[PDB]
Amino acid sequence: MFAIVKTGGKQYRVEPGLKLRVEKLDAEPGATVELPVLLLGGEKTVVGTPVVEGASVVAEVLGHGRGKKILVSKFKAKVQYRRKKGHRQPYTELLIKEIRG
Amino acid sequence: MKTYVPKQVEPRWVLIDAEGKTLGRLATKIATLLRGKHRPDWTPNVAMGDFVVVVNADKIRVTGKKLEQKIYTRYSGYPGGLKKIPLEKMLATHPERVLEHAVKGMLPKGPLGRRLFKRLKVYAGPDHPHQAQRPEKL
Amino acid sequence: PRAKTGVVRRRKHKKILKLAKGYWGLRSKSFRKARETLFAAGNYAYAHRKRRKRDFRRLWIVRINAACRQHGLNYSTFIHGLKKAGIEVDRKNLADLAVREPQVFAELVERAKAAQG
Amino acid sequence: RGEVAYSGRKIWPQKHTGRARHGDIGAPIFVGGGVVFGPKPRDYSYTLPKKVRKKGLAMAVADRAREGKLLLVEAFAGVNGKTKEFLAWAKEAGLDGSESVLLVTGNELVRRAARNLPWVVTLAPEGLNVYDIVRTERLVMDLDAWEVFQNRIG
Amino acid sequence: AKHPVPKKKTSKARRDARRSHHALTPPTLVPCPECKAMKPPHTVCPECG
Amino acid sequence: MEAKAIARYVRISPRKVRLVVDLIRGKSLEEARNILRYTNKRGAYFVAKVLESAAANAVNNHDMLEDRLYVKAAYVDEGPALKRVLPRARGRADIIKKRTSHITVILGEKHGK
Amino acid sequence: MKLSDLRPNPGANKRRKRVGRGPGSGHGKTATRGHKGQKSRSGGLKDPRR
RNA sequence: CCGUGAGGGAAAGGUGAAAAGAACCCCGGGAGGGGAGUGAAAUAGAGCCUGAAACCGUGGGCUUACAAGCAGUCACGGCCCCGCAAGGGGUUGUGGCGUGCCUAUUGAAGCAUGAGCCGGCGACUCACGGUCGUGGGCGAGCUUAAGCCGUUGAGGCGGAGG
RNA sequence: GGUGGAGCCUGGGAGUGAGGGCGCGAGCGAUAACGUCCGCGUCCGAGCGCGGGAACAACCGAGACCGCCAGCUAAGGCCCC
RNA sequence: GGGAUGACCCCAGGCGGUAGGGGAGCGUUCCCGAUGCCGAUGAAGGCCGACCCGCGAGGGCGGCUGGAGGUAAGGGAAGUG
Ligand SMILES: [Mg+2]
Ligand SMILES: [Mg+2]
Ligand SMILES: [Mg+2]
Ligand SMILES: [Mg+2]
Ligand SMILES: [Mg+2]
Ligand SMILES: [Mg+2]
Ligand SMILES: [Mg+2]
Ligand SMILES: [Mg+2]
Ligand SMILES: [Mg+2]
Ligand SMILES: [Mg+2]
Ligand SMILES: [Mg+2]
Ligand SMILES: [Mg+2]
Ligand SMILES: [Mg+2]
Ligand SMILES: [Mg+2]
Ligand SMILES: [Mg+2]
Ligand SMILES: [Mg+2]
Ligand SMILES: [Mg+2]
Ligand SMILES: [Mg+2]
Ligand SMILES: [Mg+2]
Ligand SMILES: [Mg+2]
Ligand SMILES: [Mg+2]
Ligand SMILES: [Mg+2]
Ligand SMILES: [Mg+2]
Ligand SMILES: [Mg+2]
Ligand SMILES: [Mg+2]
Ligand SMILES: [Mg+2]
Ligand SMILES: [Mg+2]
Ligand SMILES: [Mg+2]
Ligand SMILES: [Mg+2]
Ligand SMILES: [Mg+2]
Ligand SMILES: [Mg+2]
Ligand SMILES: [Mg+2]
Ligand SMILES: [Mg+2]
Ligand SMILES: [Mg+2]
Ligand SMILES: [Mg+2]
Ligand SMILES: [Mg+2]
Ligand SMILES: [Mg+2]
Ligand SMILES: [Mg+2]
Ligand SMILES: [Mg+2]
Ligand SMILES: [Mg+2]
Ligand SMILES: [Mg+2]
Ligand SMILES: [Mg+2]
Ligand SMILES: [Mg+2]
Ligand SMILES: [Mg+2]
Ligand SMILES: [Mg+2]
Ligand SMILES: [Mg+2]
Ligand SMILES: [Mg+2]
Ligand SMILES: [Mg+2]
Ligand SMILES: [Mg+2]
Ligand SMILES: [Mg+2]
Ligand SMILES: [Mg+2]
Ligand SMILES: [Mg+2]
Ligand SMILES: [Mg+2]
Ligand SMILES: [Mg+2]
Ligand SMILES: [Mg+2]
Ligand SMILES: [Mg+2]
Ligand SMILES: [Mg+2]
Ligand SMILES: [Mg+2]
Ligand SMILES: [Mg+2]
Ligand SMILES: [Mg+2]
Ligand SMILES: [Mg+2]
Ligand SMILES: [Mg+2]
Ligand SMILES: [Mg+2]
Ligand SMILES: [Mg+2]
Ligand SMILES: [Mg+2]
Ligand SMILES: [Mg+2]
Ligand SMILES: [Mg+2]
Ligand SMILES: [Mg+2]
Ligand SMILES: [Mg+2]
Ligand SMILES: [Mg+2]
Ligand SMILES: [Mg+2]
Ligand SMILES: [Mg+2]
Ligand SMILES: [Mg+2]
Ligand SMILES: [Mg+2]
Ligand SMILES: [Mg+2]
Ligand SMILES: [Mg+2]
Ligand SMILES: [Mg+2]
Ligand SMILES: [Mg+2]
Repeated sequence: MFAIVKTGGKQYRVEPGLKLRVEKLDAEPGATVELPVLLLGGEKTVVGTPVVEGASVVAEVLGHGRGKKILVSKFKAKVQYRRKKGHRQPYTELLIKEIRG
Repeated sequence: MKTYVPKQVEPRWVLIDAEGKTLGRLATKIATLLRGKHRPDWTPNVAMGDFVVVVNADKIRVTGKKLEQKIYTRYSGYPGGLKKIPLEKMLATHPERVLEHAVKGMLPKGPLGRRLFKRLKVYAGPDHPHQAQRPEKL
Repeated sequence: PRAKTGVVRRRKHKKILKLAKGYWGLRSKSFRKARETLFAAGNYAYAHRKRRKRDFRRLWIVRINAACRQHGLNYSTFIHGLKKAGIEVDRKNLADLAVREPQVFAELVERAKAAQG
Repeated sequence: RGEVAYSGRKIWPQKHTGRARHGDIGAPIFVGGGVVFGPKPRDYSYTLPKKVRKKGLAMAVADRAREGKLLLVEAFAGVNGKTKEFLAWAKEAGLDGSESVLLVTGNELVRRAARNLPWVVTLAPEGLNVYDIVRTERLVMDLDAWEVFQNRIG
Repeated sequence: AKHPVPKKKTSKARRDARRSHHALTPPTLVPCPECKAMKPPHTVCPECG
Repeated sequence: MEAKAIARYVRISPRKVRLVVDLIRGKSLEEARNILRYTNKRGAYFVAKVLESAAANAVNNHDMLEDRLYVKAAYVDEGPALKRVLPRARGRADIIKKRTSHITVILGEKHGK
Repeated sequence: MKLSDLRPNPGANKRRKRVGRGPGSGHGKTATRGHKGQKSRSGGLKDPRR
């Protein structure tokens, strides 16, 4: 019994009781946001249109994050050109509780 | 959400007749089956393939003048070492091999590409080794 | 007052060889071959990140194009089902549908085989 | 490379030796050769505008005054300098020596009393300088000094 | 003839691979039919020939 | 319990001697003894002297019972090399390294319940 | 005023263009002399005011 | 030490608080080591403080004999380790992708220069003038040089001059 | 009309003063040259960073701040590699 | 814009780059801070780290080694990478 939901510009397949790492968003931890956006019910025939309406999935912000740092580097030969920049991409963690029609 | 990847699958066999199929026309699919690019679980590195068997290999047919005009070429190492074999000569010498070649060329290159071609067993005329299942596409 | 090199050059050179662990031959054992090796890995990893995104989509597609070729159609046409069929929802990411949840997929074929047609 | 002990001789012929190319060995590129652009004796003195030195003296006192840290005194009586005697007059004057003091007086014997205290620095009044004011928490002068401090400035 | 010279330094890999044949073979010995000790065949035992 | 003996500063080139060392690693003392006698290398002598000093060391100081021991570990390291000038044609003058070994034999007792 | 809080104004001991030194400062390698010929050379040019 | 000579001309410092510098015993011709002993410490044992890197070796885990390569990178998997866990570290099988660094050039992987590797040494300074800017001081003015007085690293005076 | 990493003025600091390919217009050449010399554009230079052109500075596509296992397209493609 | 006078939050735009210009920082040796403070319950230096802070140069922290030094905030000066 699953869903298909949209956040941060991606689709993810969510379940009751699923810790899902998602693009950072505005909430203080512990708050709840139904994301009024839901694309697919997992009991089938509810599918379609951008979003099957009235539905939503209730999930709770477990707190925000910064992922393992990416060292992203640029080198250009014979031009004496190098650049280093460190990057860790912010995220928020979620627990997917309830599928609401 | 991480993409699904298959654990070790059931190595399903297949059967093809070839008689009166064209060649590169017939070959195209033999590749896609060897690959297993037709299975929803398709994976580039693993080779979840089919094991494709072909019979009546003498009996493939092709258009144009190709039976006379089309030449096969083999370098050895040595000066004057290029050998040139016209299609028809091949057919009466080692039939198949022509299909074997058409497919091997259509398979990828590398260690895995080399494995898949092992998984194509091509026989001349009817019959074959009788082990597995083999549903027949025509 | 003079400031001779002392400890600076050793430390810098170490920063780098640490990054180079695992590399073949001198490329892991020598500050020059380490540094040269790294630049390479640097531009690669970057570029291969862009290319990872490309890499996956092409996998997704083959899988789809294969699976609805059991249900008898083009990938090419399939997507023009959903363009019009409003089922503009996606995918192509999911594709676990095609594998894991087939009749969910099949239903999506149907919603797609009738689109303004 | 000019002043280093070695000879002026060309170390190698300069072609066909298959080696690199070289002059005398006082060359800075050689271990043990000359130093490039390193230090020579030099004079770091300059001249501050005298008006700036007046002002700074004023300002720096004033700041000690504005903190209440300044104290004038008449005459001591912790004189005939022995630092036993000083440490009394000082205690009576509310100087714990929890705060570093600068003591300015023209009295030889008072000066030489204090010198040895870990928290006291000491000067004649002509010796007055903003550096010594600022390192020290409290400033203390007698009037013989304070006068000339004024007759200094103006 | 001019003067061949190695063009690259041999990697530690290619020299150690060279040496893959250099190991010795322990000498071949029989128990001496007179004395207790070990000896090489078709030879006079260093103790009591 | 194990016992070892090291000969330091042997004037021998490690590559040369490391060779016979590999010939005894792991063998019981009785054969290693037999192996070096009938092995033909200048290195065979030297390795034997260390081998023995380690057996001696074992049974005396370490109370280890001479008939139960084998060669547990053995290895040779490269001690400081001796540089001499080698006069060469056309005034040339090379330098040969007369090299130096640190031989280590380590003995242990065969489990031998 | 303590010796700690003394310090100069935000202009005032500007300090200082030295390179020289790395890529990344800019002023690497050629050290702003820019490749070239006589001007790049050590005693460089000929007195441009004339 | 090199040069007939004038002359050239180096390398090379550190046990420990104290020699208490390892009696004696064992292997050995010696060297060397193993015990014992000394010491707070002996991988501080005289080839002696710290003891980096290239370099050489022993042991262990992963890997490798139908594959092709600037040696990396991106993905999945396998075996090994660390953590309750989701997770992390090692390794590399296959798959995608991929023309070393510097320098000089219109143009270089370039079959164009330089570099065997590692460590240390190695190149935009300083004086006096100048010209812009900037932080402050004083402003129809500004400012002293030599020198003279005085000083726990004390500052003042000095108006020639500019 | 046009608010633009536009314009003008005074000043401080430069680097450059070997260019090259392509298109169009001419000259020299042979209605030769990856030839040479000017003009107007362009790109490489410095975008040997990305996509296409098998591979390839300068031809087609497009001006790469960083991340994503999301979407639409450009050139060029949709039998298999 | 908001009136905090900024250092903070929202909005919107730019951010390929060689010669070269401008701008902020990091690190090294030394001086004032210092008759102070850290330190044998372990200085500097060395070896690991999958940990925290920083865009980065860097800084932290932990463990092992090492055995007598080190030296804040804030400034000054150079034989400074
Ligand atoms: Mg390149
Ligand atoms: Mg270039
Ligand atoms: Mg230096
Ligand atoms: Mg894209
Ligand atoms: Mg001289
Ligand atoms: Mg001399
Ligand atoms: Mg001389
Ligand atoms: Mg001289
Ligand atoms: Mg001369
Ligand atoms: Mg040479
Ligand atoms: Mg010398
Ligand atoms: Mg000198
Ligand atoms: Mg000859
Ligand atoms: Mg020959
Ligand atoms: Mg000879
Ligand atoms: Mg001679
Ligand atoms: Mg040699
Ligand atoms: Mg620059
Ligand atoms: Mg600049
Ligand atoms: Mg310049
Ligand atoms: Mg140059
Ligand atoms: Mg030029
Ligand atoms: Mg000149
Ligand atoms: Mg002589
Ligand atoms: Mg001593
Ligand atoms: Mg002895
Ligand atoms: Mg003791
Ligand atoms: Mg010992
Ligand atoms: Mg130690
Ligand atoms: Mg020690
Ligand atoms: Mg030594
Ligand atoms: Mg000491
Ligand atoms: Mg030592
Ligand atoms: Mg080492
Ligand atoms: Mg090994
Ligand atoms: Mg084969
Ligand atoms: Mg194999
Ligand atoms: Mg690969
Ligand atoms: Mg070069
Ligand atoms: Mg050149
Ligand atoms: Mg040239
Ligand atoms: Mg040229
Ligand atoms: Mg080259
Ligand atoms: Mg080459
Ligand atoms: Mg040249
Ligand atoms: Mg060069
Ligand atoms: Mg060469
Ligand atoms: Mg050489
Ligand atoms: Mg170096
Ligand atoms: Mg000047
Ligand atoms: Mg100036
Ligand atoms: Mg000025
Ligand atoms: Mg002014
Ligand atoms: Mg005046
Ligand atoms: Mg402009
Ligand atoms: Mg200008
Ligand atoms: Mg010109
Ligand atoms: Mg021109
Ligand atoms: Mg045209
Ligand atoms: Mg032309
Ligand atoms: Mg031309
Ligand atoms: Mg042009
Ligand atoms: Mg250029
Ligand atoms: Mg451009
Ligand atoms: Mg290229
Ligand atoms: Mg291409
Ligand atoms: Mg291509
Ligand atoms: Mg391009
Ligand atoms: Mg194509
Ligand atoms: Mg922005
Ligand atoms: Mg941009
Ligand atoms: Mg930029
Ligand atoms: Mg010093
Ligand atoms: Mg304490
Ligand atoms: Mg220090
Ligand atoms: Mg430490
Ligand atoms: Mg300790
Ligand atoms: Mg220097």
